[PDB]
Amino acid sequence: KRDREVQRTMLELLNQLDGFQPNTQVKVIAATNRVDILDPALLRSGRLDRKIEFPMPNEEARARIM
Amino acid sequence: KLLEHKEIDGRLKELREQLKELTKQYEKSENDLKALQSVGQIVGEVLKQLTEEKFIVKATNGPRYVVGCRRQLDKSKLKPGTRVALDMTTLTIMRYLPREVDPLVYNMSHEDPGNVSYSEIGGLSEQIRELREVIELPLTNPELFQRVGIIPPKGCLLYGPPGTGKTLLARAVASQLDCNFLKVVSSSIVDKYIGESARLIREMFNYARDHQPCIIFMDEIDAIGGRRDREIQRTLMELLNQMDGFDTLHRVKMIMATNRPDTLDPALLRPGRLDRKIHIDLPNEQARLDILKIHAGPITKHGEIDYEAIVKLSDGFNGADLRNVCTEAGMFAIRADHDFVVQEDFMKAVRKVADSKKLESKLDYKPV
Ligand SMILES: Nc1ncnc2c1ncn2[C@@H]1O[C@H](COP(=O)(O)OP(=O)(O)OP(=O)(O)O)[C@@H](O)[C@H]1O
Ligand SMILES: [Mg+2]
Repeated sequence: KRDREVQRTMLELLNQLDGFQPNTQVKVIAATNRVDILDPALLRSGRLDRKIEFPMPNEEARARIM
Repeated sequence: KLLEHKEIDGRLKELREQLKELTKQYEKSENDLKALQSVGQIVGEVLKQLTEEKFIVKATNGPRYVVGCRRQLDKSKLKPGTRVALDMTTLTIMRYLPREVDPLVYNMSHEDPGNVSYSEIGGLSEQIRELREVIELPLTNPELFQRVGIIPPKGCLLYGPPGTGKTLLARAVASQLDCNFLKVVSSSIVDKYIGESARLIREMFNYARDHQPCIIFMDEIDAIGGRRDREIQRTLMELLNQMDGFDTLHRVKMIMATNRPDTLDPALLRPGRLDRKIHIDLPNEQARLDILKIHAGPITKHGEIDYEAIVKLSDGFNGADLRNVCTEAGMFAIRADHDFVVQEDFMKAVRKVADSKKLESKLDYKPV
């Protein structure tokens, strides 16, 4: 969230994905561990429509993993 | 007897048609071989004329020379700032070209903005009216402005929370006005070459002046309009100077869009550059209902839809949030293999997008 160049890059990512005729047939998948860091810019519902939480694996989930 | 005559006559006609085609490719071959003999000419902008014959030309990014007009070209039209072509042997001026488009600027003009109308955008009637009064009326109807004497506002900047529709509003204005529209992400104008961004924006404004009635739109202006890395400030100075160059007659207008208006340098915030400010706040209750109706219009629902209960639950939602609500209702339907959508899908979608907004730890946002 708000160097200066990293900001520029992420602004470019924001508008090549949400503004002025996006989509056609390009789908993006985003992965991170620090969602609290990103807050206002990317996490907009228009930009990343789905927010899929990966929980601490469950008992049966842990057994399946092993 | 007529069958043999028809055979030979049709063969003759086909042979002559193929011969016309063959002569056509022969002429094409001669034309492109004659073209092959052609030699390119060095382009460059011009400077002070010393006499009626000797001029100063700044050959592209290369060095400047003292050259002359060929023999027949005009002399009065060659003023400092005319794109001219130069021979690569004696460097004289021939075929002075009109001006360069800077093909990037070609891309930012002929880029599809969508078929969005004022109907598709909802909840910002005040903002739509203000923007159309600031950018549409001065353009389409100038005579009011010149007779009355009002200097039309040079441009307007749009600020608000993410997903409120500033970019959508700009798209609608672009799509509905039959004009020349310019849109470019600010981050893209910055280039790693020395001073390339200032020349970029200079050429953009030159194209806008050339191609009136022209409209230039800025999205995420805070990329370069931020408070005072070096090239950002150098190009911001060029932005201020160039858009201070707007003469009253010009039918060109400015729209800047941003999500953090505070970071913007107060230099633009001064009157005389960026006078009218428009706030697109989070959609209100009736605004949320209108946006929801617009987005859920084309979907194939069955039965009554209680938009009012949704708007009751959808506190703090933005337009993109409501679009996500519609999408997630559709996805609940698609997973449940319903050819239609029901109120329960919308309910589930509202709750899901609410949990998504829980992630949206949006920091409080403050105007300019
Ligand atoms: N009032 C509204 N009516 C209809 N749709 C809306 C409204 N507000 C937002 N939307 C939708 O939400 C999304 C927001 O996209 P958009 O880029 O226009 O948002 P924004 O708030 O202008 O953001 P930014 O300035 O970061 O580009 C779009 O898909 C748009 O259709
Ligand atoms: Mg925007």
